[PDB]
Amino acid sequence: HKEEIKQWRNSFLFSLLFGIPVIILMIYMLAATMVLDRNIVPGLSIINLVFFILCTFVQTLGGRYFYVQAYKSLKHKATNMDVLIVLATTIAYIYSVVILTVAMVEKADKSPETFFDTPPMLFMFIALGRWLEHIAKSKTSEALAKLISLQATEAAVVTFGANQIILREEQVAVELVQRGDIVKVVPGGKFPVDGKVIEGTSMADESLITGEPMPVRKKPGSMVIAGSINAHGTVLVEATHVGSETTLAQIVKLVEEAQMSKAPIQQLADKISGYFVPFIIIISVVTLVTWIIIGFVNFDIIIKYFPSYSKNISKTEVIIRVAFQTSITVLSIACPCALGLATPTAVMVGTGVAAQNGILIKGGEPLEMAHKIKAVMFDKTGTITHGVPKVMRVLLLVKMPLKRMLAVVGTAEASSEHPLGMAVTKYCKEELGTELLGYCTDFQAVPGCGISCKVNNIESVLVQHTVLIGNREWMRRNGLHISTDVDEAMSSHEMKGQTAVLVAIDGELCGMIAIADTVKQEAALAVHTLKSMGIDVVLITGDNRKTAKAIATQVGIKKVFAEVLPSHKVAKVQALQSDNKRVAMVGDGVNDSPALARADVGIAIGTGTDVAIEAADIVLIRNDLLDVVASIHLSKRTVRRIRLNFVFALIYNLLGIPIAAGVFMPAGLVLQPWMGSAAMAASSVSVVLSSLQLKCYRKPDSDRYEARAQGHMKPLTPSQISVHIGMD
Ligand code: ALF
Ligand SMILES: [Mg+2]
Repeated sequence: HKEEIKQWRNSFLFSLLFGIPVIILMIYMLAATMVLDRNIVPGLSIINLVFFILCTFVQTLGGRYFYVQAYKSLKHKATNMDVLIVLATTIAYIYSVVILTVAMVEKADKSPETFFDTPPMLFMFIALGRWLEHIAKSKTSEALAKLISLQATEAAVVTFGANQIILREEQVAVELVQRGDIVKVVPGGKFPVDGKVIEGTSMADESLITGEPMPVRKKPGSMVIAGSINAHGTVLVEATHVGSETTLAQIVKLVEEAQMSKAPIQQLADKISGYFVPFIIIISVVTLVTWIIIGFVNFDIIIKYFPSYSKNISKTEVIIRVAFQTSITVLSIACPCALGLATPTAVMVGTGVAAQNGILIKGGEPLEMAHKIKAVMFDKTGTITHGVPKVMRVLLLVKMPLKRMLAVVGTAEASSEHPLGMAVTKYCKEELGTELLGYCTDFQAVPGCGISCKVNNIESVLVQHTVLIGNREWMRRNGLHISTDVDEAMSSHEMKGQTAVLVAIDGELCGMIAIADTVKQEAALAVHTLKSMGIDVVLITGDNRKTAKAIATQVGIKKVFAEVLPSHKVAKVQALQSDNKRVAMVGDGVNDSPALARADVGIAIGTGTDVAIEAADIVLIRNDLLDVVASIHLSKRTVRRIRLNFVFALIYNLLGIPIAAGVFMPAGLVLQPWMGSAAMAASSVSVVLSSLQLKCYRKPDSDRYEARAQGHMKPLTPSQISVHIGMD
């Protein structure tokens, strides 16, 4: 892609260098120049020779890549802008050279009129437009490198066995590791290869596949996923899949396949030129033939509207030459130069607006593509709901203040590393003055079982004796019975997908605390607005079906897909696309990266993983869900403006075609030399300024979206929503 930009820039610069003198010379000639009209030889004038040299240099240098691209397009059996420019400029230059040569041969008193100015202007403007287009198209795709970065570079190979014979611990590159070997994973170290845990117990973070941050208990006989983050101890892994067979390698393969699947999109300029080229050829040929017929039938019109009859040449020569001149004048006038600037400029401007609005759009494709979206897929964790777990409700199970118990639990749970424990501690701190945690505290934890602590610093809490935190099994083994009402409340909490834990003091049940992810404030409104616009909303997630169903009910999404693996997301996106719907994937995780790449438009939350940002084409820096709606609206406006730009690129030149062909000659209007330049000034500017107008866009207020949905919005019922587990 770099070569295209470099060569287009070189062509544009050469066209500038060898055409700016051409344009300035023609402007000076139009303004008034006797010396310029002076002839070295009767056929050729000084001005004509200068124009010939300059245009020859421009076409030889500026037009080289134009010629190559036109030939390549012809190989594809397609007529595009390059073919139009090459054909028209070559015809004009050949005709100018031929007329100059024949005038020199005939030693005519006055040099003929030449069209040497046309090729330089067309080349300059078209090269500028295509260069801007290629600047816009260029994008950086580092998702593959980010995925490779996840994989562990080195692994700890073990020798002999883990029971009673062990000799050495050595370090081997991950690639050299082979199946059947036993490796060691230290706490906080990456999992090198897929395998089974042997003689080790720990906790592994597996956000690569499932996407959630909740730690996963790993015990002997369990399976580990390469790239998962180990902690809580040292583990030994017996390899089962290595290298490409690893799940991370499969995700990389899916991402690269999705990236390669995307095909180039034909620009509207090429589509317009495809029709224009036959049209321009047809009108030129019609003008030539009709002018020849007019000259032959009467020949009085030719004399009246042209001075070439004064020449000593034969009348047939006069009519043929004037017909050719008029046809080629129509050909020159018809060609639009501003066409290349129609789509690119606006695109860039739109991108800038997005940058001002907190939406980072990479390339021009997302802006041209978002308005066609008919379905949007939302991830659950991070996208629809905050990833961090937060406390929802605390209940009291002799009658001591709730804030005191919360402070006591926070002191007991201060050293807890589990996300739920730290969430409980932060909630307690927020509720309390939280000037400082209790100095005196004794802590003991049995993993997956519960925590027992001794706190004798309740005086510190009051200024601002045993604590036990546990689940059902903790109470059952300790002998504490569970009441029917507390059991029902805990079961209701479990049904909603919110984890509940119980606090007891001095062997007596005291309270219960529930923790769950909180749906974003704008999630419900964004979903409702998307549904109102006619875009289907699908909630696809790898989290447990209960929590996914609860979140969908909260945010009012009818279709729920739970326990979805990364490949299943891509499969769903592919199916939706095959349904002729255009799918936008909103994800902020590694598992979502292949879906984002395959999805027509990938929107990545600003706080998402780096790979998710790289794979996605649109990034929400302001991490606001409603922006997804706004991103659509902007796209709409952009495309509309683009279409309008094309009108400004064509209308003026079209108005010239009737004049160039002599339609208005009886009225007394004939094409003038300045017109050919003037339209180009009128068209190109009329395009660029129009694109600049896109800067006036302002985001609609969220209050407007809520007002449009003030009464239409209504919460869903749990029974209505449907839940699907996996692709099968
Ligand atoms: F946050 Al997910 F699958 F639930 F990427
Ligand atoms: Mg996520």
